[PDB]
Amino acid sequence: SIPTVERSTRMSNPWKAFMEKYDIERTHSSGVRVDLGEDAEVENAKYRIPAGRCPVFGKGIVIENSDVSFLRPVATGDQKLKDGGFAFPNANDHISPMTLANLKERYKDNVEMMKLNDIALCRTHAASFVQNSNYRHPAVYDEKEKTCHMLYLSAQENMGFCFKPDKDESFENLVYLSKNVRNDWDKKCPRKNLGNAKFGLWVDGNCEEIPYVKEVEAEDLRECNRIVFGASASDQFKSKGRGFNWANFDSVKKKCYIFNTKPTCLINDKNFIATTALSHPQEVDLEFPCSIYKDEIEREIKGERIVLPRIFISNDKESIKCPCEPERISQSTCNFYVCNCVEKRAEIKENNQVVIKEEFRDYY
Repeated sequence: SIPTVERSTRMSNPWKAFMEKYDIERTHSSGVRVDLGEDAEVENAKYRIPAGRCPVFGKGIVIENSDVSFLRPVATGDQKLKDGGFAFPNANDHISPMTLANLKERYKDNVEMMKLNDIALCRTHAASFVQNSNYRHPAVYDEKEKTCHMLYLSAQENMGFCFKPDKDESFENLVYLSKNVRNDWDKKCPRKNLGNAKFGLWVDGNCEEIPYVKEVEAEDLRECNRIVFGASASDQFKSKGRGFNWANFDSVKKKCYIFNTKPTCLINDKNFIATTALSHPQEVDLEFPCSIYKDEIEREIKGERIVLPRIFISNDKESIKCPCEPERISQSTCNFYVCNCVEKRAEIKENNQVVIKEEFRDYY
């Protein structure tokens, strides 16, 4: 009979589906700055080759003391060595470079290949050239010129020839593509930076600051994005995508904060933009998913026994059923309120690990 309201003991995270694409270790799973994640036996010899499953936006190779773009064919037969780039040679063109039109005509009678997005079409094309080898060439797609370049050299860094991977304005429309990039990278992989947001850690019902980050000066989002790229998982020893892959850029204080633990939520903060090593150097989506908490609270609700979820933030402050006044979050563009005065069952300990508090370990 008696109608009741209580707080759930289930420890959830409403950000799980949204945040999967930012779990770089799981979704990309190889180096980002330098990706040599797979091994290949080219008949009797031994090679390392890019294996990452996500595209890397804006990445190119910088040839030290040179004016040749790495997108130029490799130096062919005779002719001065590295008077050229990294790309596939001459042949009779026919293979590389190839415009989107050219790729569309080549594969017009392929049903499945015709369904691919442009980046995925370029990727599929490059990875089709060898015969029982997993040695396949990486590609660079130029989104500006709508051109696919197969790369002949798969190495990315030779320093201390001489070259290194970087992100700069000249590479901004380039997408660097291992042979393993997901055809559905638009759903599974980072691209746009997230404005009005910073990365955080979900701690029993609210998204909290990551305590251990490295702070660096950065004038703008592009610089923050370049710095996190320089710091990110490097196979130059297989990283398996583990590294300083993520950064929060404070656009008011002009600081970049890089960290190496996957984020599990976002904090809504109007001063911040959240970026990764894989992400485009400039594109920003400003639309925070404001309804994320309210949707979860309302879904759990819809005499009665109401069990409220462990969600202590929302744009509907009464919905939380906070025992004190919820705090209005000044930096929120969603007008979030937070109930600080509730029992917490998890905490952040060193190395940014979220653990159940000692008091609560038995059960859980």
